[PDB]
Amino acid sequence: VSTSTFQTRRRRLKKVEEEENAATLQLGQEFQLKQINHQGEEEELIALNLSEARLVIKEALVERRRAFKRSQKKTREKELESIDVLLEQTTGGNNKDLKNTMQYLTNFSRFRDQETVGAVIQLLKSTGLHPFEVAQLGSLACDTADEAKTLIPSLNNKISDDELERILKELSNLETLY
Amino acid sequence: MFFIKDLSLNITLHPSFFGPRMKQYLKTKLLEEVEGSCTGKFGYILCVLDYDNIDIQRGRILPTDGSAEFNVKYRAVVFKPFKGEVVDGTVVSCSQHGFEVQVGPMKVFVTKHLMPQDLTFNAGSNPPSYQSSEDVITIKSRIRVKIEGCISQVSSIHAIGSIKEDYLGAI
Amino acid sequence: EAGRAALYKEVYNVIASDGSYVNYRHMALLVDVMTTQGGLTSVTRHGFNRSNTGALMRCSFEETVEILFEAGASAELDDCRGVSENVILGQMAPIGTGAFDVMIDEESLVKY
Amino acid sequence: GQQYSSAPLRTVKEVQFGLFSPEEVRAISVAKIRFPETMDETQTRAKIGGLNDPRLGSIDRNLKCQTCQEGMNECPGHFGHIDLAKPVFHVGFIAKIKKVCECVCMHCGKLLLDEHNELMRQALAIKDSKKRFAAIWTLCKTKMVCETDVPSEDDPTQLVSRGGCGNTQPTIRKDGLKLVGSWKKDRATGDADEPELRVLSTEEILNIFKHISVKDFTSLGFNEVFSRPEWMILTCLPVPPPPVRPSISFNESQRGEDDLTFKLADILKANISLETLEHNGAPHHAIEEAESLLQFHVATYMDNDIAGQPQALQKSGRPVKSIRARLKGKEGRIRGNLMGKRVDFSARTVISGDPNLELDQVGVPKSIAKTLTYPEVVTPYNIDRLTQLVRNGPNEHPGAKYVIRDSGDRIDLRYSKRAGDIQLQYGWKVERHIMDNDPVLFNRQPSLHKMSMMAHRVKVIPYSTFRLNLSVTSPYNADFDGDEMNLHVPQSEETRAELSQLCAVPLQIVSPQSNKPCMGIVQDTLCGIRKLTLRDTFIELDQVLNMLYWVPDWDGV
Amino acid sequence: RLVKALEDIMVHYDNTTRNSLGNVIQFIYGEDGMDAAHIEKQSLDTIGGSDAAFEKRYRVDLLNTDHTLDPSLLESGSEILGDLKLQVLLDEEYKQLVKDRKFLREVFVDGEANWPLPVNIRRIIQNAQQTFHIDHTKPSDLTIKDIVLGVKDLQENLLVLRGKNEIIQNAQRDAVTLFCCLLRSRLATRRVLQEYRLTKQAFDWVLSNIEAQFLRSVVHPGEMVGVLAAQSIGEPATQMTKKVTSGVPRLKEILNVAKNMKTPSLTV
Amino acid sequence: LRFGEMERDCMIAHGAASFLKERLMEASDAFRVHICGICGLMTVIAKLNHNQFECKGCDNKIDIYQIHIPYAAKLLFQELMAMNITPRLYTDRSRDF
Amino acid sequence: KAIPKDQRATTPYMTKYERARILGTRALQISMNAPVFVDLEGETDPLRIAMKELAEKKIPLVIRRYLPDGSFEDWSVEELIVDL
Amino acid sequence: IFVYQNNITPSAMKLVPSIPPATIETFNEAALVVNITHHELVPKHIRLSSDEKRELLKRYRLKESQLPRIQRADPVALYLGLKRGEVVKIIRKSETSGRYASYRICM
DNA sequence: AAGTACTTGA
RNA sequence: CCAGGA
DNA sequence: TCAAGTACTTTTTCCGGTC
Ligand SMILES: [Mg+2]
Ligand SMILES: [Zn+2]
Ligand SMILES: [Zn+2]
Ligand SMILES: [Zn+2]
Repeated sequence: VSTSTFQTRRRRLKKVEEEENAATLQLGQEFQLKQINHQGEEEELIALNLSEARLVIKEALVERRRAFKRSQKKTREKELESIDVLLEQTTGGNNKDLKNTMQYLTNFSRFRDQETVGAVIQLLKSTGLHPFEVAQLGSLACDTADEAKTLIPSLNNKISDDELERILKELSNLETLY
Repeated sequence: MFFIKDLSLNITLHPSFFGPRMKQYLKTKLLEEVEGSCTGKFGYILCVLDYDNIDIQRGRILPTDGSAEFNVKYRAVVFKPFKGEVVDGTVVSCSQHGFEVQVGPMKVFVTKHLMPQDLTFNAGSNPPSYQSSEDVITIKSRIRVKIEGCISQVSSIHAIGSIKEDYLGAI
Repeated sequence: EAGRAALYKEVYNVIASDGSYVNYRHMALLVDVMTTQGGLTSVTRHGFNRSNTGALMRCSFEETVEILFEAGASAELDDCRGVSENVILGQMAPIGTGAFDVMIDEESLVKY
Repeated sequence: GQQYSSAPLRTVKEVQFGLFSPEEVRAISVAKIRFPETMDETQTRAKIGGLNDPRLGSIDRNLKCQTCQEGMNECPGHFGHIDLAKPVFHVGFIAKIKKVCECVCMHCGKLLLDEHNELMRQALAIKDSKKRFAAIWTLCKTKMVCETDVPSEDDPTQLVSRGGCGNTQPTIRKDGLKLVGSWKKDRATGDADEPELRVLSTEEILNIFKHISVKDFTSLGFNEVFSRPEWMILTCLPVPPPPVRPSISFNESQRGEDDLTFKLADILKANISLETLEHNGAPHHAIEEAESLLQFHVATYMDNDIAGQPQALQKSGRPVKSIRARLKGKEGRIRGNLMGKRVDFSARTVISGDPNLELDQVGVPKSIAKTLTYPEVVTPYNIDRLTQLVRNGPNEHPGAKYVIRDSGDRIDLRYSKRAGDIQLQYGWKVERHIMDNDPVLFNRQPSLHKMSMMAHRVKVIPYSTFRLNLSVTSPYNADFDGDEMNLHVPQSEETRAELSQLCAVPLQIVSPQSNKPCMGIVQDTLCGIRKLTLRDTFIELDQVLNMLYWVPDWDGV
Repeated sequence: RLVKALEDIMVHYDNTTRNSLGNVIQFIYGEDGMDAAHIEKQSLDTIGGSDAAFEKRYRVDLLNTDHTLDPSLLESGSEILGDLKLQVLLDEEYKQLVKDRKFLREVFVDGEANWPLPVNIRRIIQNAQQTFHIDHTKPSDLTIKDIVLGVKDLQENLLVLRGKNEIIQNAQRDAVTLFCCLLRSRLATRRVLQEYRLTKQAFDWVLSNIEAQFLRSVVHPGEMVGVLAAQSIGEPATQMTKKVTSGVPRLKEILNVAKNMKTPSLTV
Repeated sequence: LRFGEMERDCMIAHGAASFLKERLMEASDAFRVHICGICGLMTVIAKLNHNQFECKGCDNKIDIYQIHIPYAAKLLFQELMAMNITPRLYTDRSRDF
Repeated sequence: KAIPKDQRATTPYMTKYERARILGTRALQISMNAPVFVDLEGETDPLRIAMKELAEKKIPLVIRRYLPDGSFEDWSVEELIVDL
Repeated sequence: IFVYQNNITPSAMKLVPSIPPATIETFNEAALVVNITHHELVPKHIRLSSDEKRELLKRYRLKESQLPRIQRADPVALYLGLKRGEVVKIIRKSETSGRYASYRICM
C-alpha cells in the first residue's frame, strides 16, 4: 500500500494527457499552485530554498526527539556531525536518502540562521513570482539579472532587470558568512 | 523546488496491537513505510513533519479478518526533480562517458557530450578528471547542472543534465 | 390508493380462505411494492425485474444475458447497494449485521 | 493458498458496464491468435505460438504462465485478440443496431428528427436513458427522409435549414443476422411500386455509426466513453484465456478441448478463408459467402440458441455450447455458481427424533463430527487443550485433522512424521473436530422459511442419523419417514456469533410470520399431556419421585 | 418471484423501509414501526358494548354522590367529592375515551375488538397483582392526578421515531395512535381502582413495564423485512389444497396482475 | 452440499451478513485478482514476487488494487468480456445518493 | 457527511445485529490475541470474554450507523443501551 | 375546467395547452356523476405546497426519485388537478397504528 | 400458458 | 437423459 | 388508422445408473 494526496480527480477510463514537466512552470498535477490541506482549505504550493528546507527538517527531527524521549518515560562541518547524530536518534537509519539530503543541505545552504531565512522569505515573497522561482532565487546564487533569468528561465518577463538586480544585491548581503 | 506536501497512508493494524501503544505503533509504522520512500508522483518522501500532530482518525474494522484499517493523514518534505531545473551538486563518479552529480537524495549524470568541447577526459589522474583550458572537474568538485530529463526508477529518480549552456559548470 | 386497498383485500382473502394467518405487515409490504411506482407493477420478469435496480441484481432472475447485454450497450452503473450484487461480489452485504460499520476508538481504548 | 501481494486491497464499490473499443481489445491483448491449431508444435506436445498460449494463460499445471509468472492457482488467464478480416454484428446487438439505423440517416449519420420537432424535443427531454431511446425510436422510425430545411420555431412559411442531406431512408427488416433495406424511391412521383432492394453491409452501418454525433448518440442510449454505437459491430475479437475454456486432459497424450476452443478455431478458419479470398483474386460472391459464414460463427459463439434455427451443431449432432448458454438461469453462472454455490464444511444424513435431546441441540453422528472441522487459533486460553486434541489426532473422537502454521503451510496430522512431537505456537490454527456445544446451521430443504435454517448446539452421538428434538420438527417441516437434513459449520468466531446470537432455535420460537409460536408440544407428549391432566389421574409416591427427579431444574422440594 | 421482488427491502436507521435505490416503500415498517414477533392479539375494550355499559365502566363524576369513586376504592375518596378542579381532569379523561371510541369505530367498521398490538397490558396487570400481592379489600394510595397524569406522561415516552421536527414528531404521534387508545382504555381511573385495585407502587411498576416492553417491541434497523414478507407469504402458499377462483391459481392471477382474470365479479 | 438460492434467502432474512459471506467465499469459491484503477478490468500482469504490477494498454504500473471475489465471478467477468461486454470494477464511488 | 453528536436521532438502544456483530468482532479479536479490557474471571472462550467486556461496557468500539443518503451517526458501545 | 357530455373533437383538443401560464382541464360529465373520492377505499389526499414539499424531502433526506408516485392521469390526481412535481399526503386508517401517513409525487 | 413486441390488412 | 428418494 | 395475427420469449423446491 502506497501514499495518496488531497488531489481527488476521477480519471474514468480516459487515460492521458500526462503533458511534460518543464520550468515553463508546468510542474505535475501534484505540484500545482492551488493545493488543498487536510482541513480542505485551498492553500498555495510550499516550495523551499535549500536552507529554508535545512531548517524545516532539522526542526521536525528536533521536535520528534522530544516526543521519543517523552514516550520513553513510562560551524557547518560542526553542523554535519551534530545533524548526523540527530539522524541516528530519530530516523530509521535505513533512510540513507535523508542522511545525504541533510549533508547536501548543510553544505549548500546560503542562509545559516532562522532570522536570515526570515528576511530572504519576506524580500522574495512580495515579487508575486511563483513559489518555484521564489525558491530557485533563494537557492541559486546569481549576480547578473541575466545569470538569474538564464538559470530561472520562467522569470523572463515577470520582473524588471533592475528590480531583479536590486533583489540579487540584497540577497548577497544576507548570505551568512560561513 | 523541495516541497512540503500533505499526504495520507492507509495502514492495516493486526488486533494484537489494539493496546494503548496503538497510536505510537501507527505513527511508527507510518514512518517506516513513508520515510525514505521514493515515488514518481511525489518524488523522494524525505522527512515526516509535525510528529506530535499526525492524524490517525478512527480505524474501520475489516470484516472477515480482525484487523482495523486507518487512513493516516500526514504532512512531509519532498524532493521532486524536474527537467529545466538548475541545480547545484557535488561530483561523485567520473568516467570516459561523463560524471554523476549528487543533488540531495538523487544523482544527475552529465554526458561527455553534454559539456563544452574544451572540457576533455583525463584517465591519467587519481581520481579520473575532466580538464578544460582553465577548469578541472573531479570527484570532489562542485557543479551547477541544468536537468535535461528524469527517469522514475523504482526506489529512486535519476536524471541527465548539461553544463554546456551559459552560467553552468564548475562553481 | 384504492388499488392498494383492493390488492391487499384480495391477497388477504387467498390466505385466510385456506384458514391461514399471515401478519398484516407482510401482505402490506408486497401490496405496497407493487403499488409505489404509480400503478400495478407485477411480480414477474416484466414488472419488478424491469425497474431501475442494478443490472447484476436484475440479471439474477429471468433475463440474465439480455439484461447484461443492455447493461453494456447503455453503460449502466451498478451502485452495488443490492444484496444480490454483494453475493456476486463475495462481499458482506448491507444486510442486518452489515447495515453499519465498526470502528476502534483510540480515545476509549486508552481510557480502559 | 494464494501468495502475498503488495497491491492495496479494496472492495468493488461500482460496476461500470460498457462495450469494448477494438483498440482496447488490441491493447489488453497479450497475443494474436493466428492459427486454429490448439497446440502440438507440429505434433510435438506443447502449446502453439498461435492458439491457446501464443503468450496467454497456461496448461501443464506444472510449467508457469508466460506473461505473468505465477501459474495455475493464482494466474487468471490473459486475454488475446483476433483481427477480423471484415466487420461483423454482435448477435446480442442485432436489434439495437437495427433500431439505431431506423433513427439515424443511412448516409450523413444525423438524427432523422431534432429540436425543431415538438414531439421530439419532448421525448429528447426524457431523463431515463432507456425510456428516451425508446421514445426517440417510435418517432424516428416513421421518418423516411433526411430533411435539409424544416419549418421555423414560429412560422411554417419561412423554413429554417437544419443539417443537410436530402436522401431517402430505407425500410429495414431483418433476414436472420442480415439487415436489408427497401428505399421508398420517386420515379414519376409514384415508385415504389417496385423499390431498391439491397442488404446493408456491416461496413456501411459501421461507417454511419462512426459519423453519428456525440450529442446525437448520447441522446440515444450510448455513452461517449464506455459505449459508442460503433462498438456494437466487431472488428477486433477478444480471445478468452484457457481458464474460461479449459481442456479435459484425460490420460497423458489425449486433448479434450472445450467447445469454446473448437468454436474459436471455426471463427479463425472462417476468417482466414475470407482474408485470403479478398487479398487474392476476389470472386466477389465467394467473398460475401465466406463473410456470412464468419458472421455466423462469431454469432453462434456468443449465442447458439437463435430464432433462425441452424443450431451450429458439433460433429456428434450435439449443439455447441454458447457463452449465453453458460450464464442462462439455474445451473450456470449467475444462478447456479453465484447466487448458490456447492460448499465445504457441509454434511448430510437421515434425520430421526429424540425425546432426550434439548430443543436447541442436534445429535451429530461421531463420523460426521470426525470429518467436519473448526479452525481454532492457538491462544494462551486454549493452548493446552488444543495440544491434546492434536495429540489425540484424526481418528480419536475429540481430536484434530490439521495444524496451520504462521508460514501458511498446512500440517496433515494423518501423515506428518511430526504429528506426535508437534509443538504449537500462539497464532497458529488447529483445525479440530466439531465438538459438543459448537453452534451449527441445521437445515431442511426446501427452505421457504427463515426457520428452515436454524442454529443448534452440537451433541456428538453414536449411530448414523442426525437426531433432533421433536418440537423443532414443525419449523423445518420434517418427519422420520426417510427425510435427510443439511448441516453447515461456521469457521470464524464472528460467524459462530451470528448463528448463536441471531438464528439459534430458542430465538426462533415466537415467529413474525403470524406473530405466534412456531414450535409446540407434539404427538406422544401432546397425547400424554391430556391423559396426565384429567381429574381422574392420580400418581403414587414412587412414580412422583421419578417424575420429579426427571425435571433437570427441580428445586428438590 | 416474491423473494426476488422483495430481497433488497430493509428497515434503515430512520425507521423507513427502502430498497437498493433508497426509494421509500413504507414510511415506517408495517405502518406501526413494530417487529411482528413482539405483537399479540389484544382486546380494545372501548370499541364495543352499549353506550350505557361503557359509561358504567369508564365514567367518574366526583360531583355526583352516586357516580364518585367510593372511599373504599382509594384513601382520598372522602376528600375527593365535589373537587371541581379534579373533575376538570376526569372530564378530559372521559372526553378522550369517548373520542377514542368513535375513532376506533371508524377504523374497525365491523366493531372487531381483538387486534394484534405490542405490549400485553392484560398480563402486566396480572403480574402486578401477584408481584405486589394486591389486597382486593383495602383502598388504594393513588391520587386521581397519579393515574390521569401518569398515563398522559407514559404516552410521551412510547418512542418509535426520534427526530426533532414537526414532520417526524407528527409521524411519531401517528404510529403510536392505536396503541394509546388501548392504553387509555386499560388505564382509565375507574378501571385502575375498581377493577385492578392497584396500589401506587403497583401502578408505577405497570407504567415502567409498558414503557420497557413497548421500546423492546420496535423493529431493529437492519431487519431484512423484504425477504421476511416474501417467505411469510411463500411458505403458507406451499400448504394450499358464489364459486370464485381461489387459492394457488388465484394467488398466481394476483401476482401476475393478470389482465384476463377467471372469475370477475362485482359486489353491489 | 449445495448452499443454494433458497438458503441464501434465509441467511438474508436472519441478517447473517458475515455468515453468508463466509458460505459463499471462504467455504467455497473465493479467489484473489488484481484489477486496474483506470479501466476496472482484470488486465493486471501481477508478477507478485518481483513486485511488478503493469496494466499495459493503460501504461499503468502504479494505480493497481487487489480484490477478493468468488472465482465464478472472475469467470463470469472473463465470460462477459469474451462476449465484448466490459464489467469495469471500481474500488471508489462517483455517484453519491 | 457525519452527523454531529448533538444532532444524532437513531435509537439510543443497541440493535440485535449491532450486538451480534460487536460480540462477533470482539470474540474474533480476543481470539487473535488482542488485548482484553476486563478481568477474565477464569474465562477462556473468546465469546464469553466478549460478553463480559460488553457487560461492563469496556469494549472500545464505535458503530458507524449509515443513513440511506450516505450520512452517518457514530455511537459508542459504552453509550448504547443493551435491553436485548 | 370543461365539462363535456360525449366528446371533444381533436381539433378543439389542440387548443388546450395553447394559452399558458393558465391551465385547461377536460372532464367527461359521465365520470363525475359519482364522486370517487367519497368511496370506502379512497383515502384523504392533501396537496403539498412548494415549501411543504421542500420540507418533506429535507425531513426524510429524499430525492424526488425516492418518493412513491401518483400517476398524472390518476382519478384522484385528476380530481385535485395535480401537476407534475406536485406532492400528495395520503392519510389512511391503519389496523396496525390507527392512522398512517404516506406521500405520493405526481407523474 | 401467458405474456410483450411487432406486424398486417380494413 | 433415465430411474428414484423427502 | 386499429383489430387481429404473427414471432418469440419465459418458468417449473432440495437429494444413483449406464452412456
Ligand atoms: Mg417425510
Ligand atoms: Zn498469467
Ligand atoms: Zn442525411
Ligand atoms: Zn487498465
